[PDB]
Amino acid sequence: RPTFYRQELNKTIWEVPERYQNLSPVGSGAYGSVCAAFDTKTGLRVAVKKLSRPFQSIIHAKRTYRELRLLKHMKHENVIGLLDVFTPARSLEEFNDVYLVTHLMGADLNNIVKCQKLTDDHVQFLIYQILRGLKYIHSADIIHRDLKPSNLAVNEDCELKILDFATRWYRAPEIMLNWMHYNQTVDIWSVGCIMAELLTGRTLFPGTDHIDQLKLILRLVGTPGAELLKKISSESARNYIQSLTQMPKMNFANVFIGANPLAVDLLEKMLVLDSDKRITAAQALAHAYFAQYHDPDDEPVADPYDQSFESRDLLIDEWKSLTYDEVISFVPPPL
Ligand SMILES: c1ccc2cc(-c3nnc(N4CCNCC4)cc3-c3ccncc3)ccc2c1
Ligand SMILES: Fc1ccc(-c2n[nH]cc2-c2ccncc2)cc1
Ligand SMILES: Fc1ccc(-c2n[nH]cc2-c2ccncc2)cc1
Ligand SMILES: [Zn+2]
Repeated sequence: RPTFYRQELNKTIWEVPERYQNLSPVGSGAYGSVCAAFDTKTGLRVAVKKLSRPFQSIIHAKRTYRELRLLKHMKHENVIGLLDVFTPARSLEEFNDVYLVTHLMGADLNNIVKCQKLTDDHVQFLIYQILRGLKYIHSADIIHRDLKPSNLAVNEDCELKILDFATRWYRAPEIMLNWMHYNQTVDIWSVGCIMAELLTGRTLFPGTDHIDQLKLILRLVGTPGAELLKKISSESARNYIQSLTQMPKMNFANVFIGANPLAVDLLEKMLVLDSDKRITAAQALAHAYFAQYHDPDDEPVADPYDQSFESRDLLIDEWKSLTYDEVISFVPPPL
């Protein structure tokens, strides 16, 4: 067991092993509070996330367990990973705080797109990295569900990592419509929206609400065709969709004029209304647009990920204990 030391900063209290020094707040949302630190064992600057109210309800405790299970499984250069996880508690009985440690990342893709216009070559590398990480995530039968620029960490090297594995601007239309059975291609839709924004410097679908969001989408990709309509089981959604005035599919070559024609072709394959027809992450990596980065031997898949716990109905204390088990059993990656 390490030696811990206590400290208060930004109201929130932090008790961390002495190996982590020079803590300074970096940014806090609803998830938790993040500090940048200097890791004396490795010499790296790290980000330390303290979970907030990790066991406030069965919802929180299950979420805490799910987060820790995911983070311990992710081992990929383009997916945020765990350098360390610790709790100051010496026993399950006092266990109530959970800290996570990862490499410090400078910015997110939102601060980069908003701070400068990116050349077509930068878009290639950035989107390539997203797709490489997405192929790994999807190979484990995991859907991100909330891909957007502020969820993509990037450093001054332009190396990118997916995090969290208006948000509505990037959600697939079938979600906008409440389809109960969306698949992993919902993430491909988000990547298309992100890629369009990097090329044009403007949000592709800046909807003011879910209804306007869908209107904007159909304006570009067109109203559903007969084959897609045959696939909608919700009688109210089918009724609503058919009641809409019919819109044609726009020519992206005109909408994204001046953009790389290879980029335009890939956008066409990602921003397809019928999710059955969207390009997968693996297929997208092989697209000519990424010829200068694509390496079929260096685009790995993930080990099987057991998600069975998701359908389990347990007490807060059992989720708490299972989270504790996962904290204790952690093995740090190879230095
Ligand atoms: C272990 C595992 C995952 C972790 C995730 C975060 C984190 N979460 N959200 C972050 N946001 C980015 C901005 N909008 C979405 C939330 C950033 C970051 C982070 C990561 C690395 N450098 C700096 C900041 C921070 C620490 C982590 C430790
Ligand atoms: F207006 C739309 C927009 C998107 C879809 C859609 N795309 N992929 C799958 C669906 C879908 C939506 C609702 N129910 C079944 C399937 C269907 C209609
Ligand atoms: F998700 C849905 C579900 C139902 C509808 C709908 N069916 N008929 C009319 C509407 C509708 C709902 C909200 N705003 C305009 C029109 C629209 C979206
Ligand atoms: Zn809550």
